[PDB]
Order: sequence, then C-alpha cells, then structure tokens
Amino acid sequence: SELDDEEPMELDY
Amino acid sequence: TGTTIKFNPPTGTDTMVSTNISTKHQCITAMKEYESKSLEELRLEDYQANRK
Amino acid sequence: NHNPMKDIEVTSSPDDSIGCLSFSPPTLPGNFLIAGSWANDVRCWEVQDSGQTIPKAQQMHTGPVLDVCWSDDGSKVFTASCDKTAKMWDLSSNQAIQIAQHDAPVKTIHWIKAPNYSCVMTGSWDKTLKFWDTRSSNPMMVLQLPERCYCADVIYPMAVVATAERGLIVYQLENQPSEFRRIESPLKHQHRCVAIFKDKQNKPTGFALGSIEGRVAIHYINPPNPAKDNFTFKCHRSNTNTSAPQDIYAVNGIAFHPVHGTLATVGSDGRFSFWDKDARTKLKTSEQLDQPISACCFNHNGNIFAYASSYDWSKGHEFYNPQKKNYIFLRNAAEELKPRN
Repeated sequence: SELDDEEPMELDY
Repeated sequence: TGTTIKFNPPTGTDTMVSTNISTKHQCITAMKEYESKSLEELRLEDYQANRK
Repeated sequence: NHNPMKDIEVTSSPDDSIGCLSFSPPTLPGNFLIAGSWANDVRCWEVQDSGQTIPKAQQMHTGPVLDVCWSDDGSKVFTASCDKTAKMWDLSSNQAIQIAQHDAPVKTIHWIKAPNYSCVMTGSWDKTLKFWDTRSSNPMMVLQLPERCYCADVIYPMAVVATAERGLIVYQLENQPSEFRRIESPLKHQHRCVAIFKDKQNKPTGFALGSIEGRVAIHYINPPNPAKDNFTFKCHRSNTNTSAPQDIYAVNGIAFHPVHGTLATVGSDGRFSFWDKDARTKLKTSEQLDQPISACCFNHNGNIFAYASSYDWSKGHEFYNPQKKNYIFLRNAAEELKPRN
C-alpha cells in the first residue's frame, strides 16, 4: 500500500 | 449509418510545457465524417446492422 | 495484462461490453453492485468485505442498457435502455416493470428524492428530459433539451445535463424541477460524462465534465473568481520525452470519492487516474489495460472503486472482438484518493 508521486495537473494556459 | 468508413485518427495540435505539439485524436467521433454522433449512437447503429 | 493492477475480479462478468455501474445506497446493509451491458442484461452482485463476489440476480431489456441507479431506500434498481424504455426492478421479488417511455434510447436515469416529491429522471436521445412517479403511465413532467442527452448527474437539489453540440444545463430541484442555468460549455468537443461535487459543507456546488478530447472541466456554480476558480486539465493522453505526436483518448467516466471530494477518471486509453481538483494534482495513474475502461463508480463509503474493462467503440466496429473477455475490477482506493498532508 505505497503511494505514487503526486504530479501537478496539466492545466490549460 | 454505422461505422463503415475506416477509422483514421485525425491529427491536430496542442500545447505542452509552452510549445505547440502535434497530436493524433484516437477517437473515431473526432473525424469530420463521424462528429455528429456519439460513440454509443454509432455502436447501436452497428448493432442494428449486425456489423459487429 | 488483462488485470495489470492485480485488483479483485467480479465473478461472472457480463457477456458483452459493460455500459454502466452503480453501487447500493447506504440505506442498504452491505454493498451491492449493479451493471448493465450491451447484451441487454442488468446484473447484481453482492460484494463481501472479504472481496469475494456472489452473483445475486439478473434482469433483461430488449436493447443495450445505457444507465442504472438505485432508489434511496435500496429496494429498487432503475434501468435505462436502447429499447426506449426504463424499468423499475424490485430486488426482493426480482420483478421488473416498465415505468418510462421515450421516442429514442434512454441514455441517463436518476432517482430524485426531494422533501416534497420523489421521481425517476430519464434523459434520452429524443431531446427530452422526463420525470416519472413509477406509478402512472404519464410522465409527471416533460422538459425539452437543446439536443440529444449524453450524460447527467443528480444530487438534490442540483441536477446537470449535457447534450450533443456542447449543450450544458444545470437544473434546480426544490419543489419542482426547473431550468436553473444554461452554461456556455468550457469544453470544445463532444461531451461524454459528468459528475456533481460538493462543497466542504456537503451541498452540491459544481460538477466535473469529460469530453472525447482528453480533457476534464471543473466548474463551480457560483465561485468568487470564475476566470480563475473554473479550469480544464488534460488527461488520458500518451506520454517519456518522446517527439511522436501525442495520442488523445476519450474520457469515459468520472466519479467523486464520497468521503474525500477527490475524483477518478477512466478513459479510452485503458487507464484510470485519481485527481485532487483543489490542489490541482494527479494522485495516481494506473497501468494500461488491454482495452478501454468503459465505466466506473464508488460504493457508498468510498472503500470500493469499481471499474469496467470493455471496448467502447472508440475506433469503430472493426476493432470489436466479440469476445475478448470483459471485466469488472474492485480496488480499495480510499487512501490512494486521500488528499495530501
């Protein structure tokens, strides 16, 4: 039960 | 009706981090020939034609 | 390959592509999963806390089942079909009766339990939204839609409907349903799925909306800075610093975790991803499955995430294998969807 790396969303502009 | 026209993923451009990049739209309703219907609408048409 | 996440497989999966999933309400002890498929059936399984699954009951439409939902007391299952009808399914007696009729397939179905009324909502490709008391043959209410209905969601007192040609309408449900706001869509391509989310005080406050163009919109009904509080993010695209063109896949389902307010998306790329729309981050993306993920949902407390591995016609009929085997996977994703810190 390990957790992946939280990445930032690819927002628009 | 149905999906008789062969699927060909349309190409476009988008942005990434800012640089424009080329894209391939892997969804048949992205083609001009299929854009006025949904995936489910097209599937029902193929089902009613026994085109499975 | 077929189960890259090594998640729990539901025993006796549907025989054709899975179109919809829906878990039992908290009024019902235990957890019961409903699924409708393109072989025209509706199925019910009991999920046991051990993870083990018991096929319980089954019903039939005469066309593919596009949506399902539960009554608030857990005693009825409602079903919507391409045969242009909807049924009410009493589990205790395993009998189903017609409660609704449209002039075209019925894409969406929802239960509205309001303080002064209860009804079934059906959204159809005949460009109507209808409401049923499950007793009379006449709809309690008929509303015209601007186009064919493609997805909908309800959390009293809010409902949201999206149609073909970027139609998007929010309804209020107090006393009697009525159009509340016609929204200029934040997405530029075919709408596909929609899910309402709630504010920190548990009142419905916005929705998330997915398109066929690898994009999800977050829309608050009444935020202080809409330019800034509403946004769109990219998802379900191929990735690696490659220079090949990026592949864009359809977003097939969205559901919010009932406890954490985070969300999951499932796509035509055979992946699911978990997101935090307040931190604006990606909490997880799954390994890629050997076919699209066609539907998903949570159980009542969020301990169970269910997703369906099924072809979604995203490449047309030539890519349909009438069977490759279909799957429903259960994953305990509660801590994976908990916001960070």
